[PDB]
Amino acid sequence: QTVPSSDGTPIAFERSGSGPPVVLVGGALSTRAGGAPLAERLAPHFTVICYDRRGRGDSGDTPPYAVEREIEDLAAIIDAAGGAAFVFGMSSGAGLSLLAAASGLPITRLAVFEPPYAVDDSRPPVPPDYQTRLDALLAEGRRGDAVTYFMTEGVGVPPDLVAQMQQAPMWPGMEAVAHTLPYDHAVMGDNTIPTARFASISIPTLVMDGGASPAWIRHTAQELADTIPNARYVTLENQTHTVAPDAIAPVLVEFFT
Ligand SMILES: [Cl-]
Repeated sequence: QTVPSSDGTPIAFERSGSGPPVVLVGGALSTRAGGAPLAERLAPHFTVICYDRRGRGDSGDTPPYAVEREIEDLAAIIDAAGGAAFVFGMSSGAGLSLLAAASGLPITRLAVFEPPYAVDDSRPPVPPDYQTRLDALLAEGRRGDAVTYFMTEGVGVPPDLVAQMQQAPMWPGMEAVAHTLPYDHAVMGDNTIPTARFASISIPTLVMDGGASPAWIRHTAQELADTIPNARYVTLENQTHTVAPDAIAPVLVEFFT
């Protein structure tokens, strides 16, 4: 189904399961499909809502883009969930979720995985021309190259892993929503943490990283779990690069219940 955001944009979503509501918020290049495997593991415990962020999947889009519009989208989805919910945010979706929490949305418990803020030099510098170059690639219709650029220069993934992603079934779906990469850049700002705002988040919070996280992601996670007063920091037990639903779900079930 869809629900209208404040600006009229139809936001597509699906519900499954039973129990208290959980909203899954996806990151860069995600659509609602991305959360489906996790949602299915959570469904025995929670009513889970997965949704397409604006400009993706079955959702519409209403220019001009503003981060506030995506906070309003999430507000509409939390309303679809009943008016308040637990939230799990992934990657840049964790940034959006933290901003939404700081803005006063009715998020009752918050879990975030690998929010891609930067707190130290162990993260490679993002090129100063990142926004300009990303826009240029998109304007030429080089969607694949835009994704490659985001992964290598935006979030510091080594070229070998990115080339492997290009061979995976995931890649065409990412290309299809590459025009939203500037939206995630806007959500994340310059990757610095808005400490004053996040320190004001009072709800129970869980910050997670994975066994293959780069050092800079660990440091960010540690700092967020210190800045947010009621936060814990968990490193997941994934045994390869890919974090599977069963590495995340039990931790979420424990934290949310
Ligand atoms: Cl391309």
